[PDB]
Amino acid sequence: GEEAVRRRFEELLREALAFRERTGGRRETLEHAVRLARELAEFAASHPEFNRQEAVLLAIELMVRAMGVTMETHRSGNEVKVVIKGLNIDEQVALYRAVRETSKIMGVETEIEVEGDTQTIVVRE
Amino acid sequence: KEEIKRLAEELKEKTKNEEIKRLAEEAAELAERSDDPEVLEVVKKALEEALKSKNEEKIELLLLVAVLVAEAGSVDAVEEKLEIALLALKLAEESKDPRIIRGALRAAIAALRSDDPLALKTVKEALERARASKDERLIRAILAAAYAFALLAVAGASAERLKEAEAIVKELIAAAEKGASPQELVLLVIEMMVKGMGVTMETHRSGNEVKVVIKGLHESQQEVLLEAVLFAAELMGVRVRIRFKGDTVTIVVRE
Repeated sequence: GEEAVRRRFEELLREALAFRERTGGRRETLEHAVRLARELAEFAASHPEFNRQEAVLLAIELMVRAMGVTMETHRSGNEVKVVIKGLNIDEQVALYRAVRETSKIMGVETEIEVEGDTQTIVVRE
Repeated sequence: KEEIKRLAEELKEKTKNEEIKRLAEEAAELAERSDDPEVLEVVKKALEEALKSKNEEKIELLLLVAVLVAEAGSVDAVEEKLEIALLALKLAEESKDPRIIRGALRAAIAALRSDDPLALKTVKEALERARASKDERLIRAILAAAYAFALLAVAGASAERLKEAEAIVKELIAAAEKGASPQELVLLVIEMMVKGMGVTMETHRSGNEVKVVIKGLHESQQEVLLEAVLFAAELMGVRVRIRFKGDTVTIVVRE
């Protein structure tokens, strides 16, 4: 049940890294990245067995690896807070676009703080 | 001539952007149904320039022109919209500031994608004042207002609410020409977005910074508020801290 979601994450991850080599356009790799985060959330939603929270984290990691930024995951209690550094203005709005959409497909609430190159996302469920 | 078809494919086999690939096919697929010399020449020039550009903003705006002229069949039927695009392209070549070049082209794309004449008029006159003034500090302020106002229009905002947004665009430019600080201009961009969405805001002045609390903003509205403020704050060099909690956006403008 979970092996299906991880296998799909691995296929979208290698597609994200494939488009990362091209860099053909700046916003294009960003719109391609958020679509990949969308396909993962719509896939994990088709397996209700899979953790809805962990799905959002995977889609976030998908975006981080697509844009070539850095990520730190803090797990305390039931909520998970990811800190992403190295974002430009375009990557900031795109990461927010992916988190807001995958949080919905999976039915998860998120708290997002954008400040400079850093976006801090709290995933709770 | 049908050299359009050749110039279109050449971009289509060269592109890495899927939408650019679509517009090039669409522009060539609307031009061969026309015998107007202007249309065949405008699309030819547009596809030629975009074939010789490495800036995705230029390529998209050039292709958006060629599609806009090929569908109408008459250049006179989109001659207004044609002017706004030819002004941003000119301004893009005139400036050396990458934020100005990106701001002029993105505002023209957003204004053309939006179907509102008030946005078209606003962006047009905003580009004319930018090209007239040789002051980069003023040009950035004008573009921060225009590109933001365009994002409201492309978001499908009501014409009754774009009216109240334009009054703040006029106020922002007037304040910028009187040497308003970048923080004051960023606060006015936020004021424009709020009034362009039928929402209220609360301001707090805990020191030399401003805290703005926006309540009742829909998820589709919070994305475009984030995009306009982040772009205006990068144009002005202002540090903003934006927090998304439930239905409340908290922006901290710092100087």
